[PDB]
Amino acid sequence: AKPANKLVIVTEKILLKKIAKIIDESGAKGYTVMNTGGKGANIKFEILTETREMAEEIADRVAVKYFNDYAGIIYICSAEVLYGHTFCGPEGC
Amino acid sequence: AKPANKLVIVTEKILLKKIAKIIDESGAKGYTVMNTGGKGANIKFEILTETREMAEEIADRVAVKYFNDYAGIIYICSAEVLYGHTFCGPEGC
Amino acid sequence: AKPANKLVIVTEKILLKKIAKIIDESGAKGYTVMNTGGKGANIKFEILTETREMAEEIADRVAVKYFNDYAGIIYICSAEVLYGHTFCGPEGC
Amino acid sequence: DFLSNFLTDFVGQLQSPTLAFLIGGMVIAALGTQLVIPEAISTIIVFMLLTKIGLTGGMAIRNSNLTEMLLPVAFSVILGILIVFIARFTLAKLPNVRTVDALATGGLFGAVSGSTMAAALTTLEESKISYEAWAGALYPFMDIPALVTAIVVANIYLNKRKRKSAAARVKIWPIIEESLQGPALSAMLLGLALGIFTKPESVYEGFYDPLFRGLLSILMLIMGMEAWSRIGELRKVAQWYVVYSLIAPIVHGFIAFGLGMIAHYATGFSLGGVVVLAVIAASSSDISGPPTLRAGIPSANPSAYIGSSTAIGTPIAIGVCIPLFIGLAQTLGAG
Amino acid sequence: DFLSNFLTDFVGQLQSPTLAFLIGGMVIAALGTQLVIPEAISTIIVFMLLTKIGLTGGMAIRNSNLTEMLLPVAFSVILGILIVFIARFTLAKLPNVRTVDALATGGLFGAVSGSTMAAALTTLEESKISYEAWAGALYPFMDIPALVTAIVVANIYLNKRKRKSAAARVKIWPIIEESLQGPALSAMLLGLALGIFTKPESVYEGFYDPLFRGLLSILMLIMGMEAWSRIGELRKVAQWYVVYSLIAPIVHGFIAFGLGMIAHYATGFSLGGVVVLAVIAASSSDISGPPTLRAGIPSANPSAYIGSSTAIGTPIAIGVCIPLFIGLAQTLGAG
Amino acid sequence: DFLSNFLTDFVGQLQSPTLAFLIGGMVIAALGTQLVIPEAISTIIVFMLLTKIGLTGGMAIRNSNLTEMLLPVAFSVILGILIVFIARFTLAKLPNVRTVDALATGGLFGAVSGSTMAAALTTLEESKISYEAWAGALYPFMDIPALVTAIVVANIYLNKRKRKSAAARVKIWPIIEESLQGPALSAMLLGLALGIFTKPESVYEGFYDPLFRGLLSILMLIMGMEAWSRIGELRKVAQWYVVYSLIAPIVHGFIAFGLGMIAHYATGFSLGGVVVLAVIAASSSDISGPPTLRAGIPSANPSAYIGSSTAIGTPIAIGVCIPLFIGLAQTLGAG
Ligand code: NA
Ligand code: NA
Ligand code: NA
Repeated sequence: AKPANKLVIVTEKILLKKIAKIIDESGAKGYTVMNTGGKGANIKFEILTETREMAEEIADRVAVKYFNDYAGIIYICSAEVLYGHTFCGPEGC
Repeated sequence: AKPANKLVIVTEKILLKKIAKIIDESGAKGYTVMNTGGKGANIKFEILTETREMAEEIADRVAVKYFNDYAGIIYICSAEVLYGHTFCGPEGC
Repeated sequence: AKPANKLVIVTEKILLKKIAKIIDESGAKGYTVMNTGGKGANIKFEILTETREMAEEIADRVAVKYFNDYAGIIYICSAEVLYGHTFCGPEGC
Repeated sequence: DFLSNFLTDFVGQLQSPTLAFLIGGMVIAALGTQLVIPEAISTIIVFMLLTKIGLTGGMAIRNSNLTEMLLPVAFSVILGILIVFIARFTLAKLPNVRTVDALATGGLFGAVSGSTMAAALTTLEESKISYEAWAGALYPFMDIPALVTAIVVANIYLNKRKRKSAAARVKIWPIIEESLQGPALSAMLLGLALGIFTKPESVYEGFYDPLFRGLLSILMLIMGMEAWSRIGELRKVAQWYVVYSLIAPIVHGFIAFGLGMIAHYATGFSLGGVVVLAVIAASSSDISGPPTLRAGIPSANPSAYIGSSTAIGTPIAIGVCIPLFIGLAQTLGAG
Repeated sequence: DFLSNFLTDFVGQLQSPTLAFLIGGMVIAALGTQLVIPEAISTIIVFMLLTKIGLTGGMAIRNSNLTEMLLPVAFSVILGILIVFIARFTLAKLPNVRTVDALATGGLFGAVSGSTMAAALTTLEESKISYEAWAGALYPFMDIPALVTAIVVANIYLNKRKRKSAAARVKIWPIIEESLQGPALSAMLLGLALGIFTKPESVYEGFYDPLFRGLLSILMLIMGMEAWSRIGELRKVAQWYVVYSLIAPIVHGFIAFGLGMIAHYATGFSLGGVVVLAVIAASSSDISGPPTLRAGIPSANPSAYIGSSTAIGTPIAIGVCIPLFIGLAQTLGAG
Repeated sequence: DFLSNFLTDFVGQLQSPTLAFLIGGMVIAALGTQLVIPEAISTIIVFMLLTKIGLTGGMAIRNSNLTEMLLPVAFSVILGILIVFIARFTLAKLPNVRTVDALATGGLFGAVSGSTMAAALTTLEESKISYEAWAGALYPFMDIPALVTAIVVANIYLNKRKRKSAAARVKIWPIIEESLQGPALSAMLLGLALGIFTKPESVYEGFYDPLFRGLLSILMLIMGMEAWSRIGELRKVAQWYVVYSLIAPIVHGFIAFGLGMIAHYATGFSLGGVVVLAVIAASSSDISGPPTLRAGIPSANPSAYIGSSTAIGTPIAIGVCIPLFIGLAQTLGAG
């Protein structure tokens, strides 16, 4: 029952593949994209990271490359993983 | 890398615009609506608030006006914002 | 304003009804299913539990019965319920 | 009506695609198919069915006296208001039937179902019987008073349980304007406006008319499926609701046919035209009403009125009322 | 079959909309279009294609001997069970081919593809060749044994790797009843029941029949697109799967045509009718099977069977098997 | 053009389903219907409209000289590049109009709208005027230079505000290959390739052609609804954009008609054929462009170009340009 970071990136629909590829390269395990919408239509990534340096590094890349002209907010929760083979103990945990 | 509240309102489809307008008035920055469903079809707001008094005040209004005859659960997480212009430092952060 | 666990089960589309029935039996209040997708198409349960023993017991059942051949990650957040009749004070709270 | 008719018409119409598709989706649902007509496909079927119904509504209005339509429109309204009051003096007053529940169930039974109306128009065509082509445009003159009356007689009973509980304001315009903006009724309102002012004959005979009965069979499948799902909703409320859901649509229709029949005499209104009024009357809102009533009568329990209107209201106005009120107009044809 | 035929038929049928739309979606997908036929549009195309196929299935059953259909139904079943066993003694037994993988890949190749069947029926019509109009209703008598046999011979091989690993129960009814509730097969079951008992001639000739080939061209585009996506799935499993996916549908068809051809002799079954059996046989489940096999054989790797059936099984039974088994029945026509 | 024509044609064409459905969805949207044509239904309408337009494009290319098409293709390109430059020397240079904003608004006005083109083709048919059946296939030769030129003259103005701000590289192939993969343009590219090489006459005359005007009326409703939503976007940017959105499509068309009219003389290009070029020119990207410009010109404000192109660009090329350039070609018909 190990701990991890829930990095959330809720941003513009266009970026989907461009952010999906930034995550794929970070060394992140996997991610979950949702369709969403809102004011302040949208997209939402949920990325679980082992290190916090990774959740930041991902949030740093998406905000260096895309966030001066596309909208979107990156917030981090702090969750706690009970199961998942590619993450908690490969078995049990 | 400032902290904030993740106020979640998962309630009935009908209310969408009536709750979307209660949030818009609170002084909340923005929000994110999802389509969801469940038992105990649905809707889910995710609202990030600077103060906790605001996340409560929003949760107070939606529960004074709509929650005696429409279903729905308002829970608060406690996240930590890394980026977003209209919220964390307008730049960097 | 009582505290609770946000148990998240993001797993394969097939399982929807088989996991929806494991949750229904646990003694869980309700749940919220989303449609999602991702790499590492998908599904996501959000279950709010009074005890942590329940959020685990649910996560234990879904991982004993389905997680050796279907994919999916169960992580727990730790939220804080402000309203909901079948959960916080039946009134106010 | 003739028994020799309502039986003929029934076993006949029960073999037509329209009804065959209703009870059809009722039994694949009862066998638990994992079949689902997508939500996107059932809203465009409604759009087609209702622009089509509205395009001829509007195209035959640009000849008609607007005197011929006078009496059927006022009866179209008076039924919608009355039906709500009947649910108020004959179901709300029974045990374990909260009045605010029955008033919403009366506002769905006063409100119209297009898919039942649509099922009744392609029956009259199919059975070589004719009706005013603006008869479709009666539908909104009932759908809106009934919904309004339910909302306004509801938020009165509760203002009377307020003023009584102490001794010991309803905005109508916004709800009949919200009702007018609903997708279904707007689909009609657009088809109507198109065929009065523009000339949409081209696209009607090549698109909206060819597909009307084909998309209706799907919608009729849909509506007999969603009719079976809502059946569990009836066990949760009283069991007086099941008696109302059965006999109210046969009563609401006769009161309309009787009124209707004041114009095979007064203004010439057709025997087909009063079958359309009787079937509009009997139908039970299904899609449009339940949101408009969730909103104006929120203390109402949606098992009581959504389970009454959709599980039994619709399968009876399609299965039993169409072949019964086609059969009554048909007996009025002696020799 | 005649080489002078299978070549003619092939370059001919490769220019028909049905096949032209399969390889068509195969190359826009190969050029990476961002094109997507919505999920809602492809489930209603399946519904149309399969209610249509079922409406005539059911409409011509209400004349037929139910003796004429006896032999093709029993061959329809025996192929579905056999094909699974062939995948068991001829692919499961090769290296780097987990048996529980091949048994699922055999249960998809035993199971039917409606869109391949549908592509084969509108070819036989298009090529002025005739077939029993209940030939469509053979489809479920194969789709279900094959799926079942795969599930039951799988959960036996694993009960034999249990009892062996120690020395050193499968509920069939629920899976053939789950199979019967699938959307596609239910769409058929409804169209069949409609045309036996009700009289859906009206809506068939005005809706379900006019759109059959037009919605099939889309579905054939879809199925050649989703055929290219699954190609990456084949590199991840063995490379024996690619040899099976190619030659199994030409073998499975002949065994059917041979059996089929036991009734241009025994009960009169048409040359068109055995082309439908041969093409039903060769087809590879695609949509219906992979969920039913994800569930009953979960240790099976969906790259092995979903990549075999959808990436190569379908493009071959449409591209190569239809013009080959139309051409064989056609050579049986000397003089 | 003749005033006695452009008036006749206008009040006439304003009563046709195509335009009647544009201003139709403009007013139900203006009355705030809760009506919504599902996203899934509007992408399949685009697919139908554009495979249909492409199937005949491709079917009449397999006769044509590929000399007749030479001059209209090169004018088809030169307008797309020019229009962007016109937005650069005549709107970008005005106050409160960021150049990178106008260059994107020029790349949408250079880019094509299929639904406006489609609305113009079913007008020419409807008005018994004829055009090259490959005239549709001019559309991609403008849609892509215009988008590219906007992206490349944008990422130059910003490389000039870089090299100036210091004193005190754009990959083109990927964007014209991304443009080629868009759903709409791919739908065309597939219909075109089908009718050159395969023989899709069967499914065209039985499906893609019958539904073209019927699905276009919906798309025309959609496009006059989404034309009203974007109107709030115009208040947020300058008010020079409203003057451009109005007069640019009447200017862009004449420059095309003038060029077009170099081949009622040079290579025989029809009067119908130059109406198609003029209307292709005037149209404003709407769906395809705004993503391609969000991506290559990201500092561009989507209120400036998405609000200009969709709120006023489209309702004017349908409402005013089609009946004006049909009327000009029509006056060139003296005696
Ligand atoms: Na009614
Ligand atoms: Na098969
Ligand atoms: Na243009």
